[PDB]
Amino acid sequence: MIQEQTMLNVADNSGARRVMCIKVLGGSHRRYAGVGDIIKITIKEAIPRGKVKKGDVLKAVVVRTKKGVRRPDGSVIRFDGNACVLLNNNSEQPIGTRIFGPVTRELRSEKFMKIISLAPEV
Amino acid sequence: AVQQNKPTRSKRGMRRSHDALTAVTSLSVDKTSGEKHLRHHITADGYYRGRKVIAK
Amino acid sequence: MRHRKSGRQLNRNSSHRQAMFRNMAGSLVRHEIIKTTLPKAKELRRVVEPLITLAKTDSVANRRLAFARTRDNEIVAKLFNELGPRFASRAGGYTRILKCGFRAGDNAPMAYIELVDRSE
Amino acid sequence: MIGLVGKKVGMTRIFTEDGVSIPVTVIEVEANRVTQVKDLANDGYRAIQVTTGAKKANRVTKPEAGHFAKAGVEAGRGLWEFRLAEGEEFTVGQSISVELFADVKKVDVTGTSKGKGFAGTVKRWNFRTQDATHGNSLSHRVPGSIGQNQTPGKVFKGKKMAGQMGNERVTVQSLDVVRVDAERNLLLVKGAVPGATGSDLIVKPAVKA
Amino acid sequence: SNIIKQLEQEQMKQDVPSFRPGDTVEVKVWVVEGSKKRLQAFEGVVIAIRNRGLHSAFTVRKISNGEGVERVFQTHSPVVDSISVKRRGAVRKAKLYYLRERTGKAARIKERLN
RNA sequence: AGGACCGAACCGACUAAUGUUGAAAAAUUAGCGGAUGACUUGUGGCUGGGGGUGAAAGGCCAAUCAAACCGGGAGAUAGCU
RNA sequence: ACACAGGUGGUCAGGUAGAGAAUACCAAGGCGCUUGAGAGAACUCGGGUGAAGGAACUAGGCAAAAUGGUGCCGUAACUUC
RNA sequence: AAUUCCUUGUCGGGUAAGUUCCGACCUGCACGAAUGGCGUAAUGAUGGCCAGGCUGUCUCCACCCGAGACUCAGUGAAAU
RNA sequence: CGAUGUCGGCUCAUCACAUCCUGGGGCUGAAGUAGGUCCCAAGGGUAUGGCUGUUCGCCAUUUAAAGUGGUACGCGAGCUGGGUUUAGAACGUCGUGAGACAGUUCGGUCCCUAUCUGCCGUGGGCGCUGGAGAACUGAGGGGGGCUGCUCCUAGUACGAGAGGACCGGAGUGGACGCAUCACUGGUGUUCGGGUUGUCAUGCCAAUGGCACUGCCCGGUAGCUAAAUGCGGAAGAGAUAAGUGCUGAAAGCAUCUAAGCACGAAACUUGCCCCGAGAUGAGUUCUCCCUGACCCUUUAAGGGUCCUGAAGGAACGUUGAAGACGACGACGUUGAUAGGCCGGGUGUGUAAGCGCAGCGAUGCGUUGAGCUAACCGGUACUAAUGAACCGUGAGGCUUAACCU
Ligand SMILES: [Mg+2]
Ligand SMILES: [Mg+2]
Ligand SMILES: [Mg+2]
Ligand SMILES: [Mg+2]
Ligand SMILES: [Mg+2]
Ligand SMILES: [Mg+2]
Ligand SMILES: [Mg+2]
Ligand SMILES: [Mg+2]
Ligand SMILES: [Mg+2]
Ligand SMILES: [Mg+2]
Ligand SMILES: [Mg+2]
Ligand SMILES: [Mg+2]
Ligand SMILES: [Mg+2]
Ligand SMILES: [Mg+2]
Ligand SMILES: [Mg+2]
Ligand SMILES: [Mg+2]
Ligand SMILES: [Mg+2]
Ligand SMILES: [Mg+2]
Ligand SMILES: [Mg+2]
Ligand SMILES: [Mg+2]
Ligand SMILES: [Mg+2]
Ligand SMILES: [Mg+2]
Ligand SMILES: [Mg+2]
Ligand SMILES: [Mg+2]
Ligand SMILES: [Mg+2]
Ligand SMILES: [Mg+2]
Ligand SMILES: [Mg+2]
Ligand SMILES: [Mg+2]
Ligand SMILES: [Mg+2]
Ligand SMILES: [Mg+2]
Ligand SMILES: [Mg+2]
Ligand SMILES: [Mg+2]
Ligand SMILES: [Mg+2]
Ligand SMILES: [Mg+2]
Ligand SMILES: [Mg+2]
Ligand SMILES: [Mg+2]
Ligand SMILES: [Mg+2]
Ligand SMILES: [Mg+2]
Ligand SMILES: [Mg+2]
Ligand SMILES: [Mg+2]
Ligand SMILES: [Mg+2]
Ligand SMILES: [Mg+2]
Ligand SMILES: [Mg+2]
Ligand SMILES: [Mg+2]
Ligand SMILES: [Mg+2]
Ligand SMILES: [Mg+2]
Ligand SMILES: [Mg+2]
Ligand SMILES: [Mg+2]
Ligand SMILES: [Mg+2]
Ligand SMILES: [Mg+2]
Ligand SMILES: [Mg+2]
Ligand SMILES: [Mg+2]
Ligand SMILES: [Mg+2]
Ligand SMILES: [Mg+2]
Ligand SMILES: [Mg+2]
Ligand SMILES: [Mg+2]
Ligand SMILES: [Mg+2]
Ligand SMILES: [Mg+2]
Ligand SMILES: [Mg+2]
Repeated sequence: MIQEQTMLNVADNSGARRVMCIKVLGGSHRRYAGVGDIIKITIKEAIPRGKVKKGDVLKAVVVRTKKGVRRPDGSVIRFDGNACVLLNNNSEQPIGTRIFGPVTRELRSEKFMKIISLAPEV
Repeated sequence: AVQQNKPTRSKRGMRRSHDALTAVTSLSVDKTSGEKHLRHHITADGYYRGRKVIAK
Repeated sequence: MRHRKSGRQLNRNSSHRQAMFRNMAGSLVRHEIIKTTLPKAKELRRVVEPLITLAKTDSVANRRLAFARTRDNEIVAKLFNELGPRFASRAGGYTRILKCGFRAGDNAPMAYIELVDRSE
Repeated sequence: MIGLVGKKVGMTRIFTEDGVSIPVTVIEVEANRVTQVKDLANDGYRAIQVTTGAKKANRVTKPEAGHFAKAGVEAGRGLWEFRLAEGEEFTVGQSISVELFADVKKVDVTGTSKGKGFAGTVKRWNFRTQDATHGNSLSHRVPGSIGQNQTPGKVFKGKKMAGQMGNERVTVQSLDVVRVDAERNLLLVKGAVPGATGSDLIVKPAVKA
Repeated sequence: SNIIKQLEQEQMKQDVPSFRPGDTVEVKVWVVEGSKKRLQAFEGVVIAIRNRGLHSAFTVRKISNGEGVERVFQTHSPVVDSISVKRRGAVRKAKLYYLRERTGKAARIKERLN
């Protein structure tokens, strides 16, 4: 799903475009993380103006995945790519002020209500 | 991997104890032809369960 | 593992199996009786009886289907003309198998397989 | 405690009003008739033997027919036994039904799992396959090492090897019960149960609960 | 499997419109909430259908904000509520998985005239 | 025009797997290099052992080479097993 | 050493597609390789497909996967031009 | 450095992390000018390093198609 | 030394406790949180990468923790071959030289069909004292036992503040294990379709063979994980360190000498599985056999005839059972397999004909035709009248009764 060495697109105006997962946080030997799970990433593209630069190491939350989420309804929701929203290393708060593309209900938790509010759909 | 000691005729026979054959001890007869035949098989003449197979 | 599967390999690949069954079905249709191994006859049932069921109804499309599945105008014509009406009212079970001992060259179980009516 | 014997019909789903799909396993639990009652005097334990019907007559041997002649006069596929706890309920010819599970919320469900026959290493013990390239010589699914050296000089008992897998009784330990419908001999339990369709199984109220 | 069949009929629905692959449908999904239950619209092209009685399902691709966003609905579920057809495309295929890599202007489907 | 280029026959033998009481006392399968030249190949001839030949590896000289094979001195000698 | 998956010089060489003596299917012609019959288990060998990830494997991208044709356009540093 | 023991020398670049690699420093244990010195376009089944694509190499294996292995009939070895 | 293959890695492990995490305690220069040190405790658990041949090591980034050691520095008749002790070549250095370096550098054949012990599975024989079919008891053995975070108690106890609990409840995760295909997916060379080259069926049309299943798109059943259900417990007994009550020796004191009470993931049990070859061979229910005669060295003696039960085996149709055995269902008083009928599923509008168009092609008949393993039915085919094995009332002594 989302594991180490996985390349993710960026879904906020932080100016990173491409990031790489370097660790799946939470628990020992954990293999991969799904939607709504914090992971450790490193910047790879870092457009010029931006708010971050190449080589930075910080947090991120997966918002879209190609595998999707099932949940009790029995339905599935797949996407065409893997995307994440960069978070502050310590405060774990979003860095960008914009959200691009749809999000999914698993982000409804208290910790990501700002992402839910800023998301254009769902 | 090869033997380190030559095994005995006793061990040879003990191993072969399970190699004995078994006889059919079951030869059914056809009420018409009267021939003894293997069960559920046609007769050497061409009969089975009274009827004459291999014919019109 | 084999669970609820059907059809046996006969130690052949798919193309060889299909060609062998086509030839055997043609031979059985032509001769009305053949000598073969028991598993081979048990498999040949499932290939030959459907052909007779198809021949039950006569139409150009059915002729073309039978020709596609047999590739022999001789036995295709023998169907739809002789084996069709001969059974007509019989619902399945057009062939019977009878064990006939073992084969001298390799001790393989042998069995005759023939049409039930037996040309009567 | 008192349980019942049923047949695995298959798996299906139930949709709730709140948009939740529960996967259930259908268990057909026909009437179970008591054929014998064990007590502490004749035997040393208190239990009851039960049977489920639907068996033909010509396949019943004289000993079994004589055993059934004890106020059961009805053959069944087999005989099962349940240890009887306190309470001392009516025993002989009671014909317990599926209504017994109209109040329990958990069940264990015991049955014989599917038979693999071969197991094999890797598949049987979740062993890790060795590499596929980089020189590996004819050793991909093989187990590897099975002992240390001359010091032990042998292989220990219980070593994980290739053998038979499946085709043995297993319990699932406190499944949830969804619906217990009468007039149809049906018992719906959430989740999967061991065995194949049409196989017999023993339903028994959960002991952990 | 008479028992299972009769169990499934009790939940099978009787208001499923006849929609075909390649048609654009509009699905009203229930959005469960504490006390704010309401419908939500989902429009897209039907790229796959699975007919299994009570276990029937179908996939709809919405292509929103540059990403495909597919969605697999269970036909006989109380969450689907209602479904309607808006277009009738001609595709002469059962599965339209090539639309995943097609995208662009090539992702359009000619309408089926009748 | 080219000790030019890509690539069959042809001549080689860089990688992997198999084989290792082999189908084979060095081979098979898939890839790989040269392929008008210092090229490759058929037939015949010459160079003979402290010698030959060697774009050199102590390589090759009849499945044997830091001194070929056959016969003889010869029952060499062996404070060793 | 074998009725041995090896080696052995020359000549002839058709049709369709193809630049072609490559490759595919065929003609003339010649063959099915001197143990079989069943089953459809681990494991080995030779292959096909694979969700998400895409070198994290490993001494090493070993092996696999991938590129691959004709015509036209277009093509950098450096250079013995 | 195909040469440097101390040594993974120090600095810079690359990575997230680089005993390898590239550019410098000069304290050259123990470079050096036909046992040639320093460069060099082209070439290489040559050694080292990096990137794109690609993938069952791998997370982590799953299924399938054939040849053996297994059973029946015939023949019938070997090291020890 | 008439051969015990050496470093590292992979796979698979098992033991010790001088305990890394989790568990229980004493002391603290322990206010709380968080720490230090010592005692008891081995049930379970105990990281992925970058660099190097590298075990180690440094670094990045996690975890409750990333324990220390033994096992031929465990493990090459399990794998690898990077380092390292063959042959090629080069650098520096030493030597006049052949050559050498425990200096560096590029390249460089890893054999074995398992006899015995051992281990993982699965069978045959006999025994268990008339024979047979079932259900059990349970001596004994094995499996399992991990843990994070969030919320309430409570912003409470504690503190000047910052900060922030023990005890007790609820929820949701990581890793691991068992089961199962209802769902989401993989596969599906046995189903449908598209298409390239070429050959053939006299030709058109329509089909088949070959080219990796020619290439490719979908996909039934089955098997499957990534998919979804469950698990680890609570409780009880006896304890370790420790804490005690009462109480003398020793007028006091003292947890101990007599007596009594608490006390941990360790121990026994509780949970799951195997289990009467448990030769100590156990228990319960049911079923079957109750005819004559001869001989001898006269006792668990031999033999002739009659008899052949319960049941078993064999054979056949087979299975979500299986290497073969074994195990399960069925054998005409039958749905066991095949076929057939209907349905379902998959594919996607068959052939022929008609119309439009110069033609490729399109439209109607038409959601058509075909459709494996699936579902519900159906004796059409194959499962035979029989034969075979297994017997004829079951030893002695003693104890309690009937005589
Ligand atoms: Mg010896
Ligand atoms: Mg079947
Ligand atoms: Mg064979
Ligand atoms: Mg083919
Ligand atoms: Mg099975
Ligand atoms: Mg592994
Ligand atoms: Mg090898
Ligand atoms: Mg040239
Ligand atoms: Mg060339
Ligand atoms: Mg070589
Ligand atoms: Mg070759
Ligand atoms: Mg060249
Ligand atoms: Mg030399
Ligand atoms: Mg030689
Ligand atoms: Mg000499
Ligand atoms: Mg002399
Ligand atoms: Mg001598
Ligand atoms: Mg001496
Ligand atoms: Mg030959
Ligand atoms: Mg030859
Ligand atoms: Mg030649
Ligand atoms: Mg196979
Ligand atoms: Mg393989
Ligand atoms: Mg492949
Ligand atoms: Mg496919
Ligand atoms: Mg993949
Ligand atoms: Mg993919
Ligand atoms: Mg990529
Ligand atoms: Mg690694
Ligand atoms: Mg390669
Ligand atoms: Mg390739
Ligand atoms: Mg060095
Ligand atoms: Mg790298
Ligand atoms: Mg440098
Ligand atoms: Mg020099
Ligand atoms: Mg000079
Ligand atoms: Mg063999
Ligand atoms: Mg044999
Ligand atoms: Mg011999
Ligand atoms: Mg020796
Ligand atoms: Mg201790
Ligand atoms: Mg315990
Ligand atoms: Mg070692
Ligand atoms: Mg060790
Ligand atoms: Mg060993
Ligand atoms: Mg080793
Ligand atoms: Mg080496
Ligand atoms: Mg244990
Ligand atoms: Mg299914
Ligand atoms: Mg699928
Ligand atoms: Mg096909
Ligand atoms: Mg044509
Ligand atoms: Mg042909
Ligand atoms: Mg051909
Ligand atoms: Mg306890
Ligand atoms: Mg006192
Ligand atoms: Mg049937
Ligand atoms: Mg349909
Ligand atoms: Mg067609």
